[PDB]
Amino acid sequence: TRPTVRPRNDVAHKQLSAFGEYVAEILPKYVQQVQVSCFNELEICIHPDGVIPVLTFLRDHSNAQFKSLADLTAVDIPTRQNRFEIVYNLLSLRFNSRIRVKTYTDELTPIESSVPVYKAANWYEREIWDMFGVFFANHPDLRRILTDYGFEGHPFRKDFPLSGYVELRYDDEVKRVVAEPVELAQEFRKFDLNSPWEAFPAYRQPP
Amino acid sequence: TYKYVNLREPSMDMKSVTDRAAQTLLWTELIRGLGMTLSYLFREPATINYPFEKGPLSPRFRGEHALRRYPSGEERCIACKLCEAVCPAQAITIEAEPRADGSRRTTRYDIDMTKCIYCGFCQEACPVDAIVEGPNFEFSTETHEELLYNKEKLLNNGDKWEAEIAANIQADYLYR
Amino acid sequence: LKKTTGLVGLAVCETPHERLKILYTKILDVLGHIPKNAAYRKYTEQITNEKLSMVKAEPDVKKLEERLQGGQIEEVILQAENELSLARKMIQWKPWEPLVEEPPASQWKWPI
Amino acid sequence: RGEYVVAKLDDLINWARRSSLWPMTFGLACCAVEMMHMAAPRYDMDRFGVVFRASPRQSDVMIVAGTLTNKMAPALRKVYDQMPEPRYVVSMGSCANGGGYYHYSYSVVRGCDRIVPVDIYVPGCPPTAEALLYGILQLQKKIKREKRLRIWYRR
Amino acid sequence: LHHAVIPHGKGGRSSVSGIVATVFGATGFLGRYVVNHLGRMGSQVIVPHRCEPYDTMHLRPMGDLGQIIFMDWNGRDKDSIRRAVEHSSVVINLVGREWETQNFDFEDVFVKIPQAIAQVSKEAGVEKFIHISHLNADIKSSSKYLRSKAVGEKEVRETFPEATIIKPAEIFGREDRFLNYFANIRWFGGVPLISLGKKTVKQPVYIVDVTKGIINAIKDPDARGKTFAFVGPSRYLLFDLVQYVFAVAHRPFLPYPLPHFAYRWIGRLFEISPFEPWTTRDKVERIHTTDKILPHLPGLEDLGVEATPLELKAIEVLRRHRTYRWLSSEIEDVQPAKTIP
Amino acid sequence: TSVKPIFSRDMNEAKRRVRELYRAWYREVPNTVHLFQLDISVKQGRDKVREMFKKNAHITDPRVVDLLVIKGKMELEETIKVWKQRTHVMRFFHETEAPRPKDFLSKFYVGHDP
Amino acid sequence: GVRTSPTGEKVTHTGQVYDDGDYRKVRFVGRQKEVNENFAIDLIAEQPVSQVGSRVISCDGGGGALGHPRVYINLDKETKTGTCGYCGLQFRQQH
Amino acid sequence: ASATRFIQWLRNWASGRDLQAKLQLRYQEISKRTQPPPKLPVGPSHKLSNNYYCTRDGRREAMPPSIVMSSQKKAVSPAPPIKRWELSQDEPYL
Ligand SMILES: CCCCCCCCCCCCCCCCCC(=O)OC[C@H](COP(=O)([O-])OCC[N+](C)(C)C)OC(=O)CCCCCCCCCCCCCCCCC
Ligand SMILES: CCCCCCCCCCCCCCCCCC(=O)OC[C@H](COP(=O)(O)OCCN)OC(=O)CCCCCCCCCCCCCCCCC
Ligand SMILES: NC(=O)C1=CN([C@@H]2O[C@H](COP(=O)(O)OP(=O)(O)OC[C@H]3O[C@@H](n4cnc5c(N)ncnc54)[C@H](OP(=O)(O)O)[C@@H]3O)[C@@H](O)[C@H]2O)C=CC1
Ligand code: SF4
Ligand code: SF4
Ligand code: SF4
Ligand SMILES: [Zn+2]
Repeated sequence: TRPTVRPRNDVAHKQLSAFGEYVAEILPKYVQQVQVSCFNELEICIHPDGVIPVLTFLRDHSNAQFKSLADLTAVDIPTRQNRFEIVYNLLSLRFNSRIRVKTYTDELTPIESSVPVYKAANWYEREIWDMFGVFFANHPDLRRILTDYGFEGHPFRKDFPLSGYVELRYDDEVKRVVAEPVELAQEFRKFDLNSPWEAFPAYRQPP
Repeated sequence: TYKYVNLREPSMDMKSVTDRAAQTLLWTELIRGLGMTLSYLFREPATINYPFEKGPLSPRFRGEHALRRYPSGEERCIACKLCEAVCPAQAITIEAEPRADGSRRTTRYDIDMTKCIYCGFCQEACPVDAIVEGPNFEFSTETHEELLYNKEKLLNNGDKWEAEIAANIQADYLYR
Repeated sequence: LKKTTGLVGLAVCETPHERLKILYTKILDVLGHIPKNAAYRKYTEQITNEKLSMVKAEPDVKKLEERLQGGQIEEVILQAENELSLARKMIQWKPWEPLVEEPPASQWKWPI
Repeated sequence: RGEYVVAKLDDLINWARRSSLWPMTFGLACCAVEMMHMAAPRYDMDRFGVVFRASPRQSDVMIVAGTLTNKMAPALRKVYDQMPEPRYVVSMGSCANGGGYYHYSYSVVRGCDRIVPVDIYVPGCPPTAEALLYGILQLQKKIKREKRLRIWYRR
Repeated sequence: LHHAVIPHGKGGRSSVSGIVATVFGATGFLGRYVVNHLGRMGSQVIVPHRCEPYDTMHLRPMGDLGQIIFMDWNGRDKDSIRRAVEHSSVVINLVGREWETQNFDFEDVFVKIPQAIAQVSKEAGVEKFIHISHLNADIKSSSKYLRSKAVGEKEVRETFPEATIIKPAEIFGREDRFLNYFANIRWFGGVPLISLGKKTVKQPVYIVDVTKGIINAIKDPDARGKTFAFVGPSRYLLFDLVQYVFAVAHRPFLPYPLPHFAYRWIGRLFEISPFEPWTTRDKVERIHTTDKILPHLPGLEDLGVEATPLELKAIEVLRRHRTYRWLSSEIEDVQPAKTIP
Repeated sequence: TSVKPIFSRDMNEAKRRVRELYRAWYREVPNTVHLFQLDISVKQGRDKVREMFKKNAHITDPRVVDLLVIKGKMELEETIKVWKQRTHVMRFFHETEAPRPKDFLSKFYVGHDP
Repeated sequence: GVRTSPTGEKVTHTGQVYDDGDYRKVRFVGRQKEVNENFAIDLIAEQPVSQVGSRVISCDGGGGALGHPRVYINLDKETKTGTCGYCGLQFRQQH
Repeated sequence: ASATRFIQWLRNWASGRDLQAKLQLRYQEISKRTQPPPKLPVGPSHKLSNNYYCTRDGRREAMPPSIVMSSQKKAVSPAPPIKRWELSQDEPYL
């Protein structure tokens, strides 16, 4: 028990690994990878076709009972041909456990809406559509939720600029708020922070 | 452990039933609520007499910024740009060059007070106690441009407020 | 008999033992149409039979609830209904089949 | 003397307007919490004659208390236009002053003074309740300096 | 060019247009559009004002930080003029009043004041000078407003020979005293027109056209020393124009002829107001003056501005004059007035 | 080259969705002008709608067309339910933006942008 | 010290001053140019050189942990004084 | 604190509480606004020996996730079923 180091909980790591292969055995048609991190979080990586079967099984199966959808988000990784990773974080009150289910998609491929499984997913999918442009099929009411009316683009994409492309002001001549190309009195100052020396050998990639 | 906030069964003895009938008809629990506001009427109010009286503050208060000096009068800032690097708002802008005597000193030191979030990271980062957030919070202005501080304004703030700032730093520097 | 389950909208069940026997027996029947070697069938039959054993051998509701470790007996009935609904859905999905498709080369590599 | 009369009449209307400032019940984000603390007993803005009223038709001041986003900008301009005159705008906090922590966001207006004219800028993130009160008293002293009738007389 | 006035950016709010302009009369109808257009492109604007600072607040959003600078000035004080112009590259004079007051008469505002601004500007090295005159300015005019426009126009050219002088017809726009003037007559029942508006022809010009013409004059080296006439694209009989105004506003139109002498007496009645008179004798005269035809002067087309027809913009001005019943009627619901060919 | 469709299985099916959207926008313009009390005419509004459809005339990918139609439907819904305000409707007309001439010389005089 | 240009505009301790014909000086008309009058380059020069008896001296700026990081200054050259790079105090080794 | 006796009685009666024992206005029970200086303790890594950083470096013990299954016997649950909560013995019913 070194005072400044986070302790290891090996019992949880074993328990989550066992359940990890339990899910892989039952849904082999969809599960592509199962992993448990060093802080005991289980992630299930699935083919996108299995969003409804996998989520339904985790919610309904008597040995899972993941009744609460804590969070549903997306991550943009431009270097992948399927740049968007969709992440479901689920909570099981019966077994006091959490699980993460991950799938993928690209700009033109729809993902099945999981509202039929979790009613919570309604607004989360609208946010993903709004901020990333991922289309969810059979969504009851898919439209922007966070961005301005008529806003063009998907801001949370890595290649969308931080300050966007247009800004607003009030114009006295037309007596209304107008949108115009963005000019900054002070350009945002890009900082190059990364040290040129490797920090974590444990994560080194092969050359 | 848990407790129930609202899981109780009213008793049905004639006295309890009448007690509730009197409550319903004579408004006894509404009259009771009037008693509470009446008691407050006769309590001394909590209002202070601003601006003749001021709300209490502590030495750690984060207010208007100021650039400080050494006892000799030389500037403490040596243009290291740590405050500029850490500023979460990118509110600080700095340029520097060798001074005519060779010293490492700034030629620009701006704080956009409309960008700043008054977080105090800059004074944590400063290695020489040059940039501080002083105790002044009464410096609202009539124009936006008046809140774009340059080095002259910030140095004047330090000269204006140094008597208080030094005492505030004296009280708290042993927690830092 | 319970006056309340404590969970809003969950009505108290008058005959929980018989209701559980109906549901578990229905769950087992539905699993019969799943392939024998499908892991969903083998695991769900195993855990479904354990609950059916415990319902048969325990007549007291409170003592049965302690054995099942599923909360109120009405919570356990709801879970049985949920499992039955999943078993029917599994028949159309057939997730015991081999993986539909491998991901691209570095789909899950992190950090990039 | 005409000048003496309009000078005294300016004092009366200036006194009446600053003594009876009704902000619109308008708050946007964190800064509205400190605005709530100005109404709370310690500062009791009501004791200066400062009373919140929901309707813009019955408001004299707009305290922009928080971030103004692009989606919100047309609404803020709308309720400002719907205030009868004379009307004043107090910009509260870095977000309203110039964008603050979100200055570089694609969805934020870099200062509410791009949308409405601003009489007083209250700095801070958030300004303390006392700092906002200092800003309101500063607005009062600005109104006290107005010379509408004096200028009208010399037109 | 001094390095601080070399244009930079892409012509937006935060750009540098290189124009440093002192705009006199920026707090009026025309000034708010001129200051808006200068601030749009990142010009430095000095707004010397006589009015209460409250009445300049609408100007403040028009420029990036530091780009609108307000100064106090007095039309009789030449030092106050000098301080407002000695850093500028162009001076724009929009000072004017449609009525005389106890303190300033038409001679003061249209001769003495414009001449002083031009004289001080010349002494200060100001390079460009734009002066707004009037299309119908004439020394032989029954309107003292137009007579003074003629005198001051000659004085400006003599004091500042390189000045650009702009002579617009009546200007229509949201805050005008033209379309709004006719629309407000409804409060007195019928509309009195001298000779039933059949003996007058007007050629009104859109406010934004005048503004764009002023802005292009600053940037055009050929505009120096010239005199322009800013006129709209079509001429109308006064009766037709006023009938069209009431049609767009969906107000009942009852025109009756009023003799010239009776209208003057009415004008004198409204002049007794110590505030802004609703109408004056001089206003009646100008509204009934036919708009001159000056083919020898360059126009808006010579500055790259295509004049906006009144038919496209009347509703923008006159919608607020309708009742609830007619607020939502569209632009195509009213037929254009007969345009003189 | 085998991909999951969004709606249309081919460009022939996609073009049908485009035409239906064009009809919906064409019918709505008279309502938009009246409800929002715009000072443009129905002809200007319909010309603008035509301009927006024309800029995407070169698409040959059915999935891209399907996404353009989905966004077109969303934009139409925002307009019909008056979620958009007048400022949002008028943003299509860029009324406050000055022309940027496209000839080489005009760009050359004003700056370094190509 | 704080000089004035021929136009009368004060020159700052950074040497800034608008040249004649710079329109930007209009921003000061009717107002003022904020200039700090205490020039640190002048103030530090007023400090006396400290004589020490050792080849190396340390400076922390004074006030312990309220000064600057502690540095050590070499005093082997007699052609000049050692100067603290943080605060500008000068030191000399005597004989 | 400065209320007269009768006024204290009146507001005590109206509210049904003894309001003088727990006044909401602070008087002299609060700390002095000037305090003696602190002398704060140091941490467990403040040592001159037996203190090599490589033996107390939490970041360098973090590891990439364990791959349980990749695409390159009794049923289990993610954890044991949660134990039922017990009623409070402090005050089970409000
Ligand atoms: C219970 C009832 C309570 C009633 C309270 C009554 C208020 C008592 C205090 C009166 C103070 C004097 C009035 C001044 C306020 C005028 C409003 C104002 O600020 O205008 C600024 C204006 C400023 O105008 P300006 O010319 O400087 O500029 C405005 C134009 N632009 C926008 C271009 C800049 O002042 C005036 O126009 C005239 C001021 C005259 C002051 C004398 C008022 C005479 C009253 C007669 C009016 C005629 C109608 C009759 C009404 C009934 C008469 C009683
Ligand atoms: C000899 C034979 C004699 C025969 C005649 C005998 C007649 C006397 C006996 C009859 C009963 C006497 C009381 C009648 C008074 C009216 C009672 C009443 O109406 O109260 C009931 C009312 C409803 O209460 P609620 O619980 O919401 O609903 C009941 C269930 N449905 O509750 C309410 O009204 C709630 C009111 C809410 C608003 C209250 C706000 C003010 C409260 C403070 C007022 C204090 C009263 C001061 C009166 C001043 C008078 C000048
Ligand atoms: N139809 C039209 O509008 C036409 C207008 N013009 C000319 O265009 C110019 C401006 O038009 P417009 O803007 O409509 O006129 P406005 O009356 O709308 O604005 C007049 C401006 O002049 C200022 N001003 C007036 N008198 C004085 C004075 N005595 N001392 C100082 N400043 C004064 C006013 O300032 P304050 O606000 O302080 O009074 C105001 O800013 C005028 O010269 C006008 O004659 C030419 C042809 C047609
Ligand atoms: S207080 Fe925070 S936001 Fe403000 S200048 Fe310092 S580091 Fe930047
Ligand atoms: S951190 Fe301190 S010494 Fe470094 S640049 Fe900022 S103010 Fe100057
Ligand atoms: S200025 Fe600061 S406190 Fe105010 S709304 Fe913005 S982030 Fe919140
Ligand atoms: Zn030192």
